[PDB]
Order: sequence, then C-alpha cells, then structure tokens
Amino acid sequence: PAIDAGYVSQVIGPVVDVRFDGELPSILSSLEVEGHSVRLVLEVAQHMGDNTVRCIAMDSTDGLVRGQKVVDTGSPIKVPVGRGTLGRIMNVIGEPVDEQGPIDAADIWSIHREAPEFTEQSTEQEILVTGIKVVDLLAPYQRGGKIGLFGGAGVGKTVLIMELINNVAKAHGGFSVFAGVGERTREGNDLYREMIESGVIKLGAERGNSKCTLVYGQMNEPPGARARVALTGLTVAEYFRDIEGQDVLLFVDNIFRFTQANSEVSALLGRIPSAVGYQPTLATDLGGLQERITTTTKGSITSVQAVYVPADDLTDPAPATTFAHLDATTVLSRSIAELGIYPAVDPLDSTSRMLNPNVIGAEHYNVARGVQKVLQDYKNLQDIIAILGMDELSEEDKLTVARARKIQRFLSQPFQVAEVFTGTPGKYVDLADTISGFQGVLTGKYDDLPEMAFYMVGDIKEVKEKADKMAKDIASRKEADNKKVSEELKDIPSLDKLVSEIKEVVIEEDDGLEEDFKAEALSSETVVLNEEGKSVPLPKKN
Amino acid sequence: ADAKALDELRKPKFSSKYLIQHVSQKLIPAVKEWEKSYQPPVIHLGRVLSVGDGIARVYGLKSVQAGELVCFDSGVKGMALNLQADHVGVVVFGNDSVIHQGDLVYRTGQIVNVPIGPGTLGRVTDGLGQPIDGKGPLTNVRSSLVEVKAPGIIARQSVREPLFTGVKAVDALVPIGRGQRELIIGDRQTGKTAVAIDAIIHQKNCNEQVPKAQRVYCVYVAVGQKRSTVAQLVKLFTQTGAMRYTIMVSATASDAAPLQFLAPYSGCAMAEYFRDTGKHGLIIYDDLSKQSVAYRQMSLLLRRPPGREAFPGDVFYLHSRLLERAAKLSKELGGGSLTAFPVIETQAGDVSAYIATNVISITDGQIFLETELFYKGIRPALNVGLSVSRVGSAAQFPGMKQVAGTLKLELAQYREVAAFAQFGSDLDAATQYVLERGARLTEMLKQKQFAPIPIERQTVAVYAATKGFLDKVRVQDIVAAEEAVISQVNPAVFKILKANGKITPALDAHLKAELRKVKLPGA
Ligand SMILES: Nc1ncnc2c1ncn2[C@@H]1O[C@H](COP(=O)(O)OP(=O)(O)OP(=O)(O)O)[C@@H](O)[C@H]1O
Ligand SMILES: Nc1ncnc2c1ncn2[C@@H]1O[C@H](COP(=O)(O)OP(=O)(O)O)[C@@H](O)[C@H]1O
Ligand SMILES: [Mg+2]
Ligand SMILES: [Mg+2]
Repeated sequence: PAIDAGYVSQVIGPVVDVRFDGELPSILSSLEVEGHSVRLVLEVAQHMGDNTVRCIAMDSTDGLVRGQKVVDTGSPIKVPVGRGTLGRIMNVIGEPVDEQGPIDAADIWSIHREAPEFTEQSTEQEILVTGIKVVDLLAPYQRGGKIGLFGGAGVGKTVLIMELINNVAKAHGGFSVFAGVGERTREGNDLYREMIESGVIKLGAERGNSKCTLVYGQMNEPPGARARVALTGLTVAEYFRDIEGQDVLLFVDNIFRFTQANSEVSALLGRIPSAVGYQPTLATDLGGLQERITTTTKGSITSVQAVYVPADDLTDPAPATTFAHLDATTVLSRSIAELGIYPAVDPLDSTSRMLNPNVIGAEHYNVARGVQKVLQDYKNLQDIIAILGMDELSEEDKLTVARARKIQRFLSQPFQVAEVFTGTPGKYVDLADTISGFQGVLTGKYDDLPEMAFYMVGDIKEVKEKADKMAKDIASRKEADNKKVSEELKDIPSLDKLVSEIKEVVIEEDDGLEEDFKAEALSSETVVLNEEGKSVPLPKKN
Repeated sequence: ADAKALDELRKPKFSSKYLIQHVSQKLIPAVKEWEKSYQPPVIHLGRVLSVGDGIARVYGLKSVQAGELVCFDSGVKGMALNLQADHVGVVVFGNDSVIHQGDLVYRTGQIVNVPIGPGTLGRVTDGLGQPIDGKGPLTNVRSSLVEVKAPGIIARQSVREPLFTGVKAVDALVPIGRGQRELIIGDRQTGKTAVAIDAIIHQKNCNEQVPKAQRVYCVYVAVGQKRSTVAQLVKLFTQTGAMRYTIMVSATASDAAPLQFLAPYSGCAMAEYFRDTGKHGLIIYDDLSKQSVAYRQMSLLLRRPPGREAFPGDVFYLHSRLLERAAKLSKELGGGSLTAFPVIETQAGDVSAYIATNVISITDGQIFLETELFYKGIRPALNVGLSVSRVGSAAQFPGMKQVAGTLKLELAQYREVAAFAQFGSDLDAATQYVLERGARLTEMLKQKQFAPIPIERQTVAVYAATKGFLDKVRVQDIVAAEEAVISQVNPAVFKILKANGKITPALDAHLKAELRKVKLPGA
C-alpha cells in the first residue's frame, strides 16, 4: 500500500506531477486520485526524472492538494468495447453519461495501441455514394477510406457531417461510432435525441438493436479529456473492425480539437513550442491517431472527420498536417457560403483520390475535370469582371462566365437535415443523375435556363421544374382582391367575442425567489484559516 | 550523483561524533540570540516570496487546493493557480502594489466563490462578488463556485421557448431561444450594447405579465469597460426599473486583469442560480473580446508560450467552458435555462480573427452588426445575410414565424437584386418592386434605442409591411406609419395575437380590416 501509491507533488492546471516512492508507472498508464470529489484519472505522459511522473488529468484539477494519494492501475485507460456499448454514450474514460445503467462489455480494451502493420493494409477503392452533388462529382468518397471535411467556424461542416450520417449511415448496414471531440454539448444532445426517434439508438431492453455508439468529449471538458476522447472513440471502432470483423462508420466531429487540446497541455509539459504556437510533436501526435483509423484486411472503417481551420487559415499547421492523412478532403469555404451556396464546398480545393478514370469511369471523370476547368477559368476572370465588368469580355469568355455561374449554383443542394431551418425539403441526388446533369451544362444543353433555376435543386429534372415556375411567376403575381376566405361574416366571428375566449392566467406577484433558498450568513470579516486549520477572522496587520 | 548514491546518505556513516555532540549544545544558544531577526516559520499559512506582474509566489501553504481563494493580510484575494513543489503561484484579484515580499498569505479553504442567491438581484458587484454600489453587503445570498462544469448531454433538452429581445430586427429574423447562446459581434460603435440593453429592458416589461415561472432574470457582465459607462448603465436600468431583475457585474478597464478574467465566471455563477432552480437567466458578457485580452495578459506574464495573435492555446477553453454553461436544462433538473449574449468587438469588420472565430465555433448563432449599415442610419445595423439563429428558429413566436418567412425572403431578394445593379444601368419594373419593397422593410426594421417592442406589436407591424398596407408611403414616413399602425388598430387585436400565439384566420382578416382603416402619413 505504501509503494505503487504515489502522491501529488505539483498541480499546474491540467498537468499533475505525482511522485512514486518506488516502481514508477509506465508511460500511458492510468492513475486514480483518491479523495477527489469526482473520479479523476491521470494518464502518465512523461517520467520527469526524480521518481516523478508527469501526467495529464482527464477531469478538472481544482481541488487537488500537494499530498494527495494516487494509486496506479497498472494499465492504460481501458474502456468498454463490444456490442454492449452500442446505443450508449461514453465519455473519455468509458463511463456512461446517458444514465442508462452500466455498460455491459464484451471486453475492456485500452485506448492506446499501434497502427495496423503494413502487411495489414487493404488497397481497395470502391465508391461511397453520399447523395451530395459536389461530393459525388468532384471529390467522391471511398468506401473504406479516410474523409476530411475542412472548415472555418460556421461554414457548414457539422451540417455536412449530419447529412452524411443521414444519407450514408442508414444504407451502410454496419455499426457507427460517433466520437464527438470538443464540439458543442447542445449538438451532442441533438444527435442523441434525433437518433432515438430515428431508431438508430434504441433504449431499454432493445438496446442491442442499436446501430450507433456515441463517445463525447465536448468543449466544456478540460484539455486532457478532449485530448484523449478521440482515442476512445477509435477503440470502440477498432473493436468492431478487429474482433467483430465488420464495417464501421467512424464520424469524428472536430479532430482539430484533439490537436488543440494537446497544444494547451504541451505548454505545461515544459516543451519548446513549435511553429504558430503548437506542440513540437504535432505531426506524430496526429499521425499516431490517424494511422489507427484505417481499413485493414479483417474489417473496414469509413472515417469522416470534421477538421476546423483556425482563422480561415488552411496553412495553419493543424489543418496543413491533416491533409496528408486523408483519401478525400472536402474543403468548405467561407466565400462560397457568403454567396448562399450550401454545402459551401470549394470545388477547386476539394480533392479525392477516387477522382481517377480507372476508378470511377471515364464518363464520370471527364465531367468532373470539365466542371473544374470552367470553374477555374472563371476564377481567372474574376479580377477583370470586378474591375471592367462583363462588358469587356470576349463572347467566348462570356460563355464561360455564363456556364460557370450555372454549375456553381448547381453544385449546391438542399439537405434533409437543413430543412428544419431553411424550409426547403432535402434532395438525395443519385450519382447517375449528378453526372448526366453536369454533362448537360458543359455541352450546352441548358444555356436556355436562367442561373437561379439551378440554385438549391436536386437534379436536372428539377432545374427545368424550377425554371418553368420562375417563368410562370413573372406572369401571375396578384389579382387576389376578394371572394377568398376573408369575408367578414362567413368564417369570422366578432372581434370582442375573441377577447373573452382568452383564458386569463393568474400572475403571482412575488417572483418565487425565496421558496427553497437557504442563505449562508456571510460574515462582516474575511474568514480565513490559521496555522492549525481553524476558521479564524483575518488578523489585523500587513 | 544518482539517488541510489543519495539515499545511502539516509543511514549514518560517520563513526565519529566529535562535531555532532559539540554543536548540538551550542546550536540552540546560537538561534536564541537571533530571534528578533527570524520571521516566525510558516507551514499551513503562506509567506510571499516574490510579487510582481500581478502574480505572487507564496512559500508555504501546505494544504491549499488548486485554484482556491487565498487571502493576503492586506485583504486582497488571490487564487492558487499552480501549486509547485516549493512555492504556490497565486494570481492577485486586485492591485499587486499592496502585496509585499514577506506578507502572510492566509487560506480561506474554498475554491473561488461568489455570492449567489436572490439577494444579489439588484446589485452592482465587482469581478469577485463584492458589491460596489455602496448600499451595503449582499444579504440573502450564499457562496457558489465560479468554475462549475457545464451540464452534460443528458442534463439538457432542446431549446423550445422564445426569449423576446424586443429588438425588431432580432426577434423577426434572428430569433433567440431561451437556452441558447447568441453572439453579438460587430465593430466598435455599432450598437452591440444597445441590442443587449434593449433585451434587458424588455424582460422587465414582460416579467409583470408572465406567471412567475417564465420570468427572465438578467445579468450584465461588463469586462474592460469604462466605469462611467457602467455607472451610466446602472442609472438607465434603475430608472427603467430593470434593476429589480438585473445583476450588474463590473470589472472595468482600470481593474486588475485577473478580475476582468474572472468577472464573466462570477456573473455566470450568479446567473446559474436561476438556471438551477427552474427560473430563467439572461447573461450578457459585454466584450468577451476584452476578457480574452485580460487573460492574454495573465498568460504572458506567467510566461506561457503565445500562439496566434499572441493569445494562449487555451483561450478557446477560456470561452468555451464559459458559454457551455448557458443551457436549457431538462425537466428532471428543473427545466431552468440560461441564455447568453457574448459580445465580441471586431477590428475593421474582420470576422476571421482568432477570438471572433473561436466564439462563433462555441455559440449557436451570430448577430452581425455592420459598420456601413450603422453609418446609413439603419439601426440596429443587423447584417441580415450573415446573422444566424438556427437553434432559436423553430422556437420563436408562431405569429412572427408566419410573417417573417416572407420578410426574410423579401430581404433575401433585396440583397440579391441590389447585388446586380445599384447604379442606373436599366431598371426593370419587377426589380423596382423589389427595391421599393426592400427599402420598405429595411425602414420597417430599424427602431430606436431603449424602447423595446412587445412581440404582438412587432408581429402586426411586420404583417402591415410584408403584405400591402404600406406601399403608399414612399420610404420616409414608414417610421411614422408604424405608430400610425400600432396605435390606430384596436388594442384588442394585440390581445388575441398574444394569447393565441399565432394569427388565427379569425384574427387574420380582422387584422386586414383594422389595417385598412388606419390613416397613413404618406398621402
Ligand atoms: N438602435 C439605435 N438607434 C439609434 N441610435 C443607436 C441605436 N443603437 C445605438 N445607437 C447609438 O449608437 C452608439 C452605439 O452605442 P453602443 O454602446 O450600443 O455600441 P457598442 O457597439 O456597444 O459600442 P462600444 O464598442 O463603443 O461599446 C451609441 O451612442 C448609441 O446611442
Ligand atoms: N448545408 C447547409 N444548408 C443550409 N445552411 C447551412 C448549411 N451548412 C451550414 N449552414 C449554415 O451555416 C451554419 C454553420 O453551422 P455548422 O454547420 O454547425 O458550422 P460549423 O462548420 O462551424 O460546425 C449553420 O447554422 C447554418 O445556418
Ligand atoms: Mg460544428
Ligand atoms: Mg458597448
């Protein structure tokens, strides 16, 4: 009980130093702190050198005293994995935070492991149809690949990642894991409640028929919990890939917050900071996590990760390092969103490795490359169109600006998760309707239609449905004077009879503020503790 | 020099005691002649080793908790940030010029507290809960921690109820739900406070008309402001009667940077009294961009490595752990709520700055206040194309939701048509309907300060504008046509629209009838 039970030696925010009198814990070991108000586990990060470990708190450290007993659990953070974890919400250390009882577990896996080996990789590319036009055309997603959605605070990468949950994750037929890393807790409650009414999560005795397990380390957590909750989301996804042997969908909302939480911690671990202010170990910290999120020869993980870009800077080293770890990068722009185009996907900055004529076919590939060619040549014109206007263009170039304004609107589409605030019902567009629709605008079959008919429509059947409506409206606009339901006697009572049908409510006048409240009698003096711990008034000197 | 060689020096290895026995009889006489030169030793108390930059290094304090109130013998509070092996670094809640090297540091035994309760309502307190309005101590109150963790996923529910701002552009286009945090972001001098003050004045008008459980108790946190601005604001709340429901937490520009850093957590803890007891709070953090500058000062004076714009790495966690406490609680937790309005000042309209984009990633919507619309007299200068409220939409007034769908759309066309041709190339008759209706609705939405409008007078005024009833007036007397509308219609039509919530078809053509017998000033 004396050795292998260390004591807290110093506390600097999220970073605790524990001194062990003998047998130091290994690096990445979990350490419980005895006598804290909540369960405080500490993950050993460094051996400092004088029988001291430096460790990271997975909860708050306000309350730690410099003698507090710390027991070593002899192993890393081990979280419940299995089919019993489906339909549950876990935090970083595997505790259920959904009040549904304890998580019955097939196994309790540590959240730290190595990547699958090079002999364990699987090199197969089949497409993942998402129903999104700009995605399925220009940067198509791979069915076992890594997908990144790059965004700059309000451009739409949570709406896009909830749309992929809506489109892909129901027709997938496998298990999903949603690791929420450092995002809003309101959004964790929204997804959890909307999965219960979708039947993706089933509560009670039918819990085993759930298809999704949630791991949440949201933005109220201390930076140790947000730095490790992506790792316990993968461990749940890796059990379904390795042991259960099946196809998983991992959705990681803001994998940037993993990098940012290690950057809050790294200042206090005594490290010289790297470029912009990040950890010196940014690429290997992120690399060690991302290399675990792969498709192996035993199972598949289709991983969609939102990547926040800070201050809209794509050259920031946390977005810039992530780009190499992904098979498909969907870059969402702020200027595209200010033109009202949603999803705000930059068509000339989003990239897939699936855009290859031997993978998606030459008809799909030539449309995507032709769409990108007129959008690029239009971008080359925008300096002149701003200054000189379109009147100074060649009419060869005016056909570019006319077509590229049309496909820019046609890349946008309504979402079935955005209908609750936009009003417009959402359109799943099939891949064959995407390819044929943009091929028509490139050949010139739809230069008749105005450029606003292409805006927020499903496929090329519906731009003709919307252009007909636009033409029809410009004719019929008014002549609704009377002989409608607004007659002052048919459907309508007296106005003063409606006053009396109001149920008048009673108003209580007293504000209800001192019904249960108990007031601490605060003293007229600052109450302090003397050398023997006694509650003493503040003595009188300086 | 390893510890294997140093822990051999535990066991005695001298075998010759001719100097141990000698000085053991002369040491206590030696110390006794130097006792007026010894400060008394310190183990559970503290003694200040170094003070400067607003950080004290305190020897001793063997059993301080991390992050608890310590009290200097000068009477100043501190907070034990880092407990080190040899000292404790405390951050001084006040002026560090009154702390000396050698001063006693006393332990209060509690993590940092503010008085919360019903008796903090009405008062002007500082960043630590000590009242500065001069009218006594806080009574009918109890202490609560300022660093509570936000409620989790299962302790929350969806945002259902509307928080009426009384601002016409806000409650129509960017409507605020009742557990929702909403950023007010704009340049200097753009009406950012005026939107937050009109919300606080408006809740006073509604608390005498709701049955005690739907009462909003506002809290205004002023970080980094001038003390004359705060005193002019307390006078405005006192003369409108809004201080009966308002707490005013003030850490001004002359206060210490740890007081300005702590003041939004102090005020959030006072507003979390109403969230936790089933009531409803409204917290305003005026210049949360000034609270990050105060925290950047403390982090650079603690010699922590700066990142982008020299802000620390955890300046996101500074604001995210704060604004996450603005929640709508579930019904087993009382159903209470707290809605936040952070204010971020923007430099030259640049929304892609560091602290601005941090709070956009935290909050649920924005109210962008454009400098260019504010110079044209369109006040509140609400950038309609950029201001969002997605949590508060489908939680708004059902009558306003009927008429503002056309209002947002006719403004959506108005921005799109004005994007094409503002200078007179050629004017269509269809697009000059849009510029005639768009300038109608823009003059409709601009309202003047410190007079928030009820939501039933606000639905009717937009009903009179998205429909006909105002196309006669050009653009100029539309402000005078509104009180021509809202005073000349029968005041019973505001009572049925309030009590039903929406425009029934019985009230629909009644209100068409009252809007045809109002006399419009443009004739
Ligand atoms: N709706 C309005 N109608 C008319 N005048 C207004 C309105 N709102 C604000 N003003 C005036 O414009 C100025 C803006 O003041 P306010 O304090 O609201 O802006 P602010 O953005 O908080 O400025 P600061 O950043 O300096 O605090 C004030 O002088 C105010 O009197
Ligand atoms: N596909 C979309 N359709 C309509 N509106 C959208 C779409 N994507 C984003 N938005 C708007 O932009 C805001 C961005 O929100 P969110 O997607 O949560 O941003 P973030 O990328 O910061 O997570 C949304 O609240 C919504 O108003
Ligand atoms: Mg998001
Ligand atoms: Mg102001």
